[PDB]
Order: sequence, then structure tokens, then C-alpha cells
Amino acid sequence: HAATELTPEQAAALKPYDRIVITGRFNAIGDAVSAVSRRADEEGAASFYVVDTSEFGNSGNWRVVADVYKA
Repeated sequence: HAATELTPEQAAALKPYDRIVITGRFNAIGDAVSAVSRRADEEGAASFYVVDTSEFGNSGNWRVVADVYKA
């Protein structure tokens, strides 16, 4: 299994039980979103929502904060 990418429309109609944060030192946005898809599924979430992708203190090493939603 893997958590489904949830649109801001469906996400606005749901409240997250938790929010997962990962770090990704400049590889790919889809690489990071795949890690969010994995980890959200490992938390038992049906879906996830990428909130923000921001540089973790310094440039190059950014991080992805993302909500997670149950079924």
C-alpha cells in the first residue's frame, strides 16, 4: 500500500490527525512526496497533503512538512 496524494480541495474538507515532516537534500520533489506517501501509509493514513517545502535552516537541504488524513 501507499498513501494517496490529496488535493487542497479534499484536504480543506478534512482535519489531519497528525502531520509528518521529512528532510530531502535536493534530489526531487516526487522523491520527497514518495517518502511522504510511504510514511503516511506507515502511520495508517489513507491520504496526505504537502503543506510546504522549505529550506531546512540553510539552502540545498530543504524539508517537506505534510499533513496526514485517516479513512
